[PDB]
Amino acid sequence: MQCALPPEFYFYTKQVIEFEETDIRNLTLWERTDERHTGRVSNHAELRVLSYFMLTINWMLSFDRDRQYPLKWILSLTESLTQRTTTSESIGRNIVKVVYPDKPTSSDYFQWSEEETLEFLKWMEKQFLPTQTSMEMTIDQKIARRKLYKIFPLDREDTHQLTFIEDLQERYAKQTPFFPPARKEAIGRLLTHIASQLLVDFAISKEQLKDCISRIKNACLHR
DNA sequence: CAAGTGTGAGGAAAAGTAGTTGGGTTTTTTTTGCAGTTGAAGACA
Repeated sequence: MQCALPPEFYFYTKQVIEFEETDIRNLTLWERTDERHTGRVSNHAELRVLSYFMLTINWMLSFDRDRQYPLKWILSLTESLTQRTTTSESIGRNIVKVVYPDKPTSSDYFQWSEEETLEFLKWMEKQFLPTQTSMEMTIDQKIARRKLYKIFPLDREDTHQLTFIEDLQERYAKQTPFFPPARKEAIGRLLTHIASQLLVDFAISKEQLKDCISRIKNACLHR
């Protein structure tokens, strides 16, 4: 649902997980890494789930010999996605993007699709107040402050936006139209995007991620 | 190709403390009325 809600890909990936994903068994939380060096053994189950997820899309997409997923279909799932409002979710992911980390969302900072800009300032005027309350200062430093806020007073000197499954539905429809080198490029095009998404919620490692990716890649070819 | 010990540092933050100044008391060790009187210069036998 996160994006290319391609209903079939749920058990596609569930199946590869079925496959070599811990001998077709639900990944359990890793162990009590007692050692202080905290080696990257990648046993963090999810990290591998996302890895299988990505892989699945690439493989399945790479070899859909029957041509079940049309050339022009893959990029459509990309055009529809590349941003949009969010019945709360995407607005959230913007708020997380704003930890201004490795500059994958930094520019989103810059762009910030109009309103996204607006509902952002809304969430700042509501949840940033959870900000603070100078002490003593003869009331002085404080009063002055109060006056200043008295000054710019402001805060106002479809209910419009939509929910999550609404947005999800409408892009599933926006791809409503289902029934060589370029598609390979498009596929890589799309995978980078999800890499952005899944990586962005998490500790990324613009390569550990792929280090992780690399790992199971290796794991897999022991058929 | 690959997994596994040993381990040095980089980093964060509130309050304190620095430097540079000033403030700041502190703290501090032009006669206008009167009447008399003395001493004086001057003078004398």
